[PDB]
Amino acid sequence: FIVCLNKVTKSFPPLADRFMNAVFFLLPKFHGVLKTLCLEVVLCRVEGMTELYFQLKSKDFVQVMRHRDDERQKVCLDIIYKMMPKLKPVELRELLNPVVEFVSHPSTTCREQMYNILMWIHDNYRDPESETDNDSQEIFKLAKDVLIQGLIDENPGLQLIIRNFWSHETRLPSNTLDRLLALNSLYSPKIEVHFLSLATNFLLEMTSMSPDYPNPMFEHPLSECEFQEYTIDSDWVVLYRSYRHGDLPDIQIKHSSLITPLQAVAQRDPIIAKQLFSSLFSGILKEMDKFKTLSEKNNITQKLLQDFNRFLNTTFSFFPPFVSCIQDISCQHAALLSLDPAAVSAGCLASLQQPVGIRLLEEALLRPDVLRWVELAKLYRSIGEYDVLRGIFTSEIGTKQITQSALLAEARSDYSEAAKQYDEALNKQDWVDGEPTEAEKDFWELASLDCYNHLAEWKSLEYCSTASIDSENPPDLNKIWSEPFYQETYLPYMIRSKLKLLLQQSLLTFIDKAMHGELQKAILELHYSQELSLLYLLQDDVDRAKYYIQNGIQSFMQNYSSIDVLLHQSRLTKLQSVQALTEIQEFISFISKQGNLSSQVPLKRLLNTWTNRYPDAKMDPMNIWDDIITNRCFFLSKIEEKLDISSLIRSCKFSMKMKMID
Amino acid sequence: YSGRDSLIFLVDASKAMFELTPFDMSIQCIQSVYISKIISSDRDLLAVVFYGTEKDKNSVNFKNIYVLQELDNPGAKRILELDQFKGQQGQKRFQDMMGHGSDYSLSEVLWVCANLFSDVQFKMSHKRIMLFTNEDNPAKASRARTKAGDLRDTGIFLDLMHLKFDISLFYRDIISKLEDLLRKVRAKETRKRALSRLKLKLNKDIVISVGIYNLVQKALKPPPIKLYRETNEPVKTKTRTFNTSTGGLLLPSDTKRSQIYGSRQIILEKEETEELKRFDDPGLMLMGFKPLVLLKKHHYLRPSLFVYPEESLVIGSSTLFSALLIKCLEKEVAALCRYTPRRNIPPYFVALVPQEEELDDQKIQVTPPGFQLVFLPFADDKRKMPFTEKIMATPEQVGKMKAIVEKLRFTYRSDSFENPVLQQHFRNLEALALDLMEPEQAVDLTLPKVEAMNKRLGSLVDEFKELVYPPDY
Amino acid sequence: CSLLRLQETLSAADGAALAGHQLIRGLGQECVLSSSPAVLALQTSLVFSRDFGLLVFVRKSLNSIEFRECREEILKFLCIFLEKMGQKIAPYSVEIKNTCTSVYTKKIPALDLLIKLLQTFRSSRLMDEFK
DNA sequence: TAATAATAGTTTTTAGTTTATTAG
DNA sequence: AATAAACTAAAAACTATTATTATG
Repeated sequence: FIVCLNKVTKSFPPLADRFMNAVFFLLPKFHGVLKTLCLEVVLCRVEGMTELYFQLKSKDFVQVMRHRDDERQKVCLDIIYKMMPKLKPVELRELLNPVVEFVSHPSTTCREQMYNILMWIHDNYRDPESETDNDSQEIFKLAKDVLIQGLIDENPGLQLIIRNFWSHETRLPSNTLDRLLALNSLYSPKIEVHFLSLATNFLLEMTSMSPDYPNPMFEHPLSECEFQEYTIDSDWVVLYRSYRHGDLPDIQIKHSSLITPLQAVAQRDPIIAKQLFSSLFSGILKEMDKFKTLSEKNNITQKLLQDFNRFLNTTFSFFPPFVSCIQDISCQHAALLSLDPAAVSAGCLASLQQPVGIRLLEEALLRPDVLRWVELAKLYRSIGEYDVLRGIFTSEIGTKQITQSALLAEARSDYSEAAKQYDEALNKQDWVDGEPTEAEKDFWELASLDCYNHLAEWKSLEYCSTASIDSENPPDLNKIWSEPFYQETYLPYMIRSKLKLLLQQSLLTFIDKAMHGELQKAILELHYSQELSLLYLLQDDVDRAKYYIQNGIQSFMQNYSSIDVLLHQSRLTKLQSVQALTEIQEFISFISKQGNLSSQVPLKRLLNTWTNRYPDAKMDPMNIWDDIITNRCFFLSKIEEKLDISSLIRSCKFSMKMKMID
Repeated sequence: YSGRDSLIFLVDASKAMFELTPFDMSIQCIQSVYISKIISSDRDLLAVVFYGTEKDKNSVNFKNIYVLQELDNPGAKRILELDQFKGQQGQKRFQDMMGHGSDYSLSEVLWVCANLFSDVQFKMSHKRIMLFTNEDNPAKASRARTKAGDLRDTGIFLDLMHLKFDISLFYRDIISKLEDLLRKVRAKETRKRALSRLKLKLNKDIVISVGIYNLVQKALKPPPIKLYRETNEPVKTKTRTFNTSTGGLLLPSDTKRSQIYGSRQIILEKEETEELKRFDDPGLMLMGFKPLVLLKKHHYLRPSLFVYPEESLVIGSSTLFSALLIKCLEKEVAALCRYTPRRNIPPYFVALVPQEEELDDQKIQVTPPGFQLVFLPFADDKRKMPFTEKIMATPEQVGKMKAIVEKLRFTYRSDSFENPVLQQHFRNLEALALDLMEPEQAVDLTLPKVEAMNKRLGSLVDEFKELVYPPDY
Repeated sequence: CSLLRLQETLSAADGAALAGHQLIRGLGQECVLSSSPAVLALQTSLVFSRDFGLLVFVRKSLNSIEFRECREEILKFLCIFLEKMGQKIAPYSVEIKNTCTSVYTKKIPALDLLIKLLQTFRSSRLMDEFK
């Protein structure tokens, strides 16, 4: 019955108009391909059901969505497509909520269908004009984000039509100025890697209407000869410049003939993408410089600063090219020089783009000013501009002395008495400056932490993590403590403290809280994956440690690729993580040979190895000393035990101490 | 046969239960039905989902619908849920937490019923819905009538009685005596699986299946499972022929079956042991016809069953059996069959007394058209005592006991009596659910009833004693 | 990852019958998803073979009919790992055989587990042959 | 040189094996 | 001073699947 009914409904839709009850009395009884045929019949006569959302209530559309079938799921999506014109907005986003998780599926056909759904919504139902309730705004945000992710379809035609859909004056207004304004408001928190590339793509494809862009820029060749397309062998690249070639150099090439290769390289090369984006944006600024009203100009700069916030706030990788582009764009423009010093500081620090923001903040100072000063000081400490830092904390905003005596300690690198000064007077708020800035307060907290991390005082590292800080938060910290920004700064120190204490538990609490919320885990693996590897290699769940170490190798490679190498200190610090990564990876790989794992031949010959390969601190920062010390001690304690002896281990402890001394 | 009648309790709350108020009597009806169903069939599912409510408690959450115990195998859950509300105080508290009579759309409740019947995943032969109202509670009804008709098309039956056959005027078109439902039906097992039909070797060239289905035969107490004496969970009972002289459990290669006959235990093998059980093949090997006059009928005493054909294995079952029972009228004989339910079975000499269909005005299949198994005895089991037939009838005595007893003329309703153990323990299970006493006693009417009223009908055996000593003690 | 936390959610779901149904649905989804040979996927399936214990003990390992379908699904995923993409056979085989003996102790997928153990004896002979 | 076909299988109610005292 | 056995002792039920031989 139902098989021939699904066979005839396509053959004749009207005949299905007598067995709605039959399928509805059987749809929650039909669960195999019978369910598929029920979907076929429903789709063919969805108009036959004036109200069938209550079927979804009763027939559990959601459970069908759990099923994996481009057939079943896609035809359900098509049914919704038929009935979403008639669907109520509340039911509409109700159905949307389970839909959104299906994006980016290898089906690419039911995926394509639901992307059609999303664009249709953003066109007529989730469209920016139907935004009357938070329902509608949420729907439109979801649709715009998923179609943003659709700009990058592995299907070039699909993403191409998506680009056409967007660039359309409805979705993206036609005028270059207002197109730009919409682009500033259209960034997705995950696309800053290619947000600039796609924005350039849209901007340049607008130039198509320019009835000279497809024309040549030159018509007066200095050397004129025959110009015909040139060929090239491409045995197992597609052309973007035809090479109308000959004896003499032509100059009558089209503007398009250059722009299209230019657009392709821009959308492919991110660094050139951001350079081009900055240049074009500035040129647009000159375009508005003709006669445009400064009221509109400052409104645009305000909304652009807000956009920059929504970029930095919603980014967590902090794309070093994107971050640098935003920084310089702020640099060249006074109304754009109004950045939050804390925001640009954090962006530089997460992007290792410190000096660019240092120049930006320098322009800001020479243009609050105390916050600008303290952020410049924070980055100077991070890099090591301790000389100008001394000048600043003696002249600009630095009126204290514990800050300055600890500055002397840090220049003398004996952080011990620096932290003694700070933890001595860090909880007290009265000072010669009255109230020092809370930035200076958490700077003192971070200096005490940097001491007790520099020293082997991991117990006092956790102690200054918990109590020695100002009593602005409970001692221990977890995901419920990430909201304070200083705690976010402390997090690498937090993992350091707890990992070394275990190497000597709120750590595991925050670890599970880090898997709880993939942003936390992503950031941790981006910046502390090797610490996790050392932990879970010490925690003896070494499979997790190997997982963390491979993820950390990939994160290091990707960060070093993204983070500019010309900032040679940043690149050097990036490559200082090599020792622990290799430690964990190679120890796991070699641990298959467990014969030389507890015997004394990995002890007598390999204990002196504890303290043979030790650098000098000038070329190896002493935090990386703590790193490599943990690495080597882990090596030659794990390889000497758990399948010359004691005096040699004591000698190696002692020699490690002299190397600490040197 | 997979397939039963699925029933739901769709009871209206339009204060047509609150006028005794119909609610309490309706709840007694439903609880008695559930008591029957728990002791009869868990295959049938019971849905305590009432509508007319002040709440929208249902899957799709439609107007004036409440769910208490949805479609499920019967049990004490619904028993206690209705027991907490059966009383008048139970009725008022029910109206408190559930609600009173409210407005709604009948299309909503019928849609919920359709969802309920389409959510169960049992091949179900029939579907039924019950409903109670004091009178006719009523667009609001036209869509309702349409949906009810559609559900009827889906095999769903509708049951309703107006508790004012007087006043259901607005419901006469809507609709498609509960004293029977007051637990008159109780404790009847519903199984439809049984042995494959046996092959009647009626002759030497054609054999015909006979339908012997032990599906509605004797039912008794539920399975006593060896639950844990502490937590009431069963045990696996690891048991087999195990060893003490050698320890452990004996393996099949080490187990031999013998027979202690004559002066020795005649050791055979298990293969010979279980292949000896056969004299020929499975089925009803027919020797011929035996006149019914040659039946001992004082040895036709063992548990006897019926012998019916089965028009499923051979085309000629119904055909030849119809002809045979047509011509059974002129025969005083029985189909003399040897009976093997399966392979390796000792056939039993069986006389097939023609028990043809008693098709009444409604053609009820009482004594279905086939044969009844007549016992042909043997010489090893009867409690025989030495015969003494020097005593014949005497006219005074025969007349006296005739006048004593001939008034009491029964009809022998085969199912009139109640099994003591079966109904006893089933209603005892009911009481266990109720957490109460021994509810009531079942008996095979083993206490005589005429002896208390034979003298009421004019007994003469008591009146006329053949001896000063009790004539027959 | 998505696989790890989704399977953990499915296990945490373990009404018990509906929990079994959603577990078998998610496990079929992951089975048609886990057809990947990347070493990262092998390692995550490895590290979640530890969480298989909680997966099967929220399944109760009880051969219960409300989780008998989950037994089918876990054995079909083991058949996904019957071929040699589970390159790391050492760290789990002994606890795996002990757990599956427990599951059979407290139907057809029990025999499937026995087949899995036979395959391990064909491939992971070293540690399995001791126990 | 690649789909449809049968052991694929069950909520097996009787193999007719436990309750029942004058043999000394 | 020993005869007395109704305290249960097992096997088909339409479920349904695979498995065809789907191709040179």
